[PDB]
Amino acid sequence: MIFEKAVIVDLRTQVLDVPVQETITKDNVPVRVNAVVYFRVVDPVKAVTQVKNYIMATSQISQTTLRSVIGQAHLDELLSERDKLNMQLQRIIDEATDPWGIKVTAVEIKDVELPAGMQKAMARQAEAERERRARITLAEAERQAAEKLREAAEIISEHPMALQLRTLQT
Amino acid sequence: MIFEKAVIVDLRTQVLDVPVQETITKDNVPVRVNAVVYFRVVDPVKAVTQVKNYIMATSQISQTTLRSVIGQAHLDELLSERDKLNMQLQRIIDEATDPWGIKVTAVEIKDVELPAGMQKAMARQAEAERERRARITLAEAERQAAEKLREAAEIISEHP
Amino acid sequence: MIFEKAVIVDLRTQVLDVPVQETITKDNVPVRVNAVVYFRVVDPVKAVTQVKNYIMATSQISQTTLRSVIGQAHLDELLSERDKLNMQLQRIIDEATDPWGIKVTAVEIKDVELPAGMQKAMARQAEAERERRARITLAEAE
Repeated sequence: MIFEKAVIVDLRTQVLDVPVQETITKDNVPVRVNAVVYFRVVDPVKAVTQVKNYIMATSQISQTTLRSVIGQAHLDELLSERDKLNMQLQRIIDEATDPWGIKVTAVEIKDVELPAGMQKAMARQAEAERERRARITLAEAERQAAEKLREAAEIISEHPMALQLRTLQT
Repeated sequence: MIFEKAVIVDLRTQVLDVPVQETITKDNVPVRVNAVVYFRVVDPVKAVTQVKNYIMATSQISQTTLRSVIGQAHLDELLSERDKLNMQLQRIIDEATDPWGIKVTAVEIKDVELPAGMQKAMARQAEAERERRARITLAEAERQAAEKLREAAEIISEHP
Repeated sequence: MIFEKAVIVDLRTQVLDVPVQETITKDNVPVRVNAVVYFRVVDPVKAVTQVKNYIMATSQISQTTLRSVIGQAHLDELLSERDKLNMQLQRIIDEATDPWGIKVTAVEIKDVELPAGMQKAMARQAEAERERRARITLAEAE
């Protein structure tokens, strides 16, 4: 005959790969990004009944969302707030998916790829601003310490006794 | 030099795809079914020694066991009680296995292929039944909310 | 547009395969061995910046260290006290790796090749010894 995979209730998590996309961050940087969907057919009748091929349907919304999301996202959110991204991804994608009887469990972004050379520059320049921050922030702490210090030196001079009554309950 | 993988004690679980068996359910439905065997070599001497190739031999008892177990099971069992199957599979296999010094830890049926079209048939029928049922309950629920509201109504009429 | 894989603070463990090393054991047995390196990136900036390619470079010192640890080990350790060698490797390698921002969590020896037929011999003879200590314990009891 002709055989076909049975759509039965899932016991262990099924895993689907979302194909690479090219799209631009909000931010303005072109990127290629792919990711992984973890799901479990919870109601096979809906999965068979409500979409033609739920595997491909899920594959679709997955791309649409991953595209969309990156659209409204700063380069930095892809490189640095995965946890929040994937969570954002699970949320939208699980929801979309329930008409079809699929529970989406997690959706973690797999690899992110950027224009070549870019991350070297981005590495160098962040190394540079990490320092330039250390400078200013410190130079600041000090300018202020200097102020409060000069301020206590005035009070101590004008009020010789001010350090006494405080020393007198030790 | 010519070398060979050595049969060591397994620190982690090895995995082994069981080749598809196609066969008839008790039920009488034609079926393509395959499984993953999880295992660990536990006595490497036994394993190198009692069986020419232990990976091969595990593949075949697994194959044969699965074929038998499927022939015993009713279609619905494969679809809805996979877990029970899965478990006897592990029992029967791990045993068969023991002479060769292997621990089979789990054995999990992977994909069951039905003859095509059969499943759409069942789903659509399934959907139609829930669709019927829901029409009834809706009316029974409406009707009764009506009456509880009707008897809500006397109480406030005859007694303000 | 030609792209590259962004280094990021890994959330879930990465997995490197150490290519095969053919070498002799301390025992003098010739042997093909290999290993998996489990690791997370912890400081991208370290990793992009300190070293031309963090992968090639972890793979290299992973080879070198695998090579050495073997030469220092007795065949039977290789097959029988893998754990010890495993940890050994973890320690050396994680270390090497910090200049680059990488936490190496485990290194595990995967497949081990001996010359064709040698285990088939070690196996026969080691079973002989069990047919020995099993009868020197059934004429001693009764």
